[PDB]
Amino acid sequence: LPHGHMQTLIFLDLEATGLPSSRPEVTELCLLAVHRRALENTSISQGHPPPVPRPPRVVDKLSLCIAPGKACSPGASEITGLSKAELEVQGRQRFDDNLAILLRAFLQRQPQPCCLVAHNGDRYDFPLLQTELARLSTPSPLDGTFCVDSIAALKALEQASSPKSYSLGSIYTRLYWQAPTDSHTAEGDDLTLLSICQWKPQALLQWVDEHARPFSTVKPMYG
Amino acid sequence: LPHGHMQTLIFLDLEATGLPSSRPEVTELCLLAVHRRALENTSISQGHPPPVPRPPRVVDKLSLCIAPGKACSPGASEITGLSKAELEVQGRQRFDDNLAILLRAFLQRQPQPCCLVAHNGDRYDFPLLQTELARLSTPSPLDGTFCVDSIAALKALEQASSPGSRKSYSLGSIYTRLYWQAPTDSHTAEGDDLTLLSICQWKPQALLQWVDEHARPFSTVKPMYG
DNA sequence: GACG
DNA sequence: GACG
Ligand SMILES: [Ca+2]
Ligand SMILES: [Ca+2]
Ligand SMILES: [Ca+2]
Ligand SMILES: [Ca+2]
Repeated sequence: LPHGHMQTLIFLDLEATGLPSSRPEVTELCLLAVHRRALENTSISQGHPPPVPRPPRVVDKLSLCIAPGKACSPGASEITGLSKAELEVQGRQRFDDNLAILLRAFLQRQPQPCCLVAHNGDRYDFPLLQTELARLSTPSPLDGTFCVDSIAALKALEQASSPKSYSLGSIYTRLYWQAPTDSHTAEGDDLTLLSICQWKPQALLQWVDEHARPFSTVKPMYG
Repeated sequence: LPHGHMQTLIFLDLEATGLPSSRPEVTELCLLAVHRRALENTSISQGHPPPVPRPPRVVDKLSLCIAPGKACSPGASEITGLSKAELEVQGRQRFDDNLAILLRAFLQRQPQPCCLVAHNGDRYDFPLLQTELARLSTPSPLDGTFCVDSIAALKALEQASSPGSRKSYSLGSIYTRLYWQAPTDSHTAEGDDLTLLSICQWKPQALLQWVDEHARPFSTVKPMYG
């Protein structure tokens, strides 16, 4: 274990103005902080297919809408139900120093070490979040936090279970034979991610501990 | 209007170790911050009964579990699904200065003025939160914030809708009267905060009007205990 | 009452 | 791939 046992997993999901090729900006951020004990206490899914796991009783949640500096791409606005104009009309603030202070205080309430988990996080959420934080004078709140990509995790878990798309929805439906709800809301998709990570909680925690890496090593999506 | 038009309503719900006579401590806190426009964006249904309204798309959320400094009362533990032992196994921190810093930073993201809305808040959540903040070595982040009790609000809205002494204004009683459905996730902070949001979305314009007329400073809320 |  |  490169960094010991992770005591908190923080499921991260972002909405944004678009895809990496577009130099996107964040428009919504959700964190679900779950203690490793809560994950390892998830009851063993029985049946075929198993029911969607119940979220743990104890889950710290932070869900925020964020005004971007540029317009949302048409597809992004359609699927997320957000737009720059409506966010501004409702007085949503930019990704700013106060937000970094907020994140710091929320992270500080979680037992360490702590590991972010995001779906395709290594190619999307982590680099994007690194870019957003790099714009601020405030030192990054994530410099002591770890991260892993849940696509890699589920590939490993599924591989061990049965020696295929790994999109969030494809996995959820494969595991549970249900359709994800509130797709492309940061909280809806974060909850779906939590559910897939609860499919085999012990195995997931084991993989996370083995593959956690410092968020400080994530390269910004763009400069 | 005593304090202008409220730009954000923050629906507040707490779970705690017990009821007032027990000098309770907070074990869970949820804030749902909704811009006044967002409440107004609620689609108007003309069904009878109307369907439970969708929450607005834009709603900032903060939901936190908090370890108390004494055991939960057995009744509170059963009702809430929380216990000091389980909060502690899961590494929850106390209601401390960092929590106030977190609350302060969250409140700053909301367009001002903000008005807290809690069900029986005048007799429970507001005095309890005032008590918890008063223990800290950091300034309360609520001295520039306003508050109202949704029991008074719904009594007023229901009376105006059908010109009340013979009914309950408990959270679930109102919800069922308006929507003919049972509330879900009762006695979780977020679950009941969402139920409260739904009852406040029943008649959004009338609710906002009443809130503007009755908002009072949180700084004037007397602590539950000292 | 109504809040846990 | 898969992320909005
Ligand atoms: Ca995502
Ligand atoms: Ca998403
Ligand atoms: Ca309550
Ligand atoms: Ca409650």
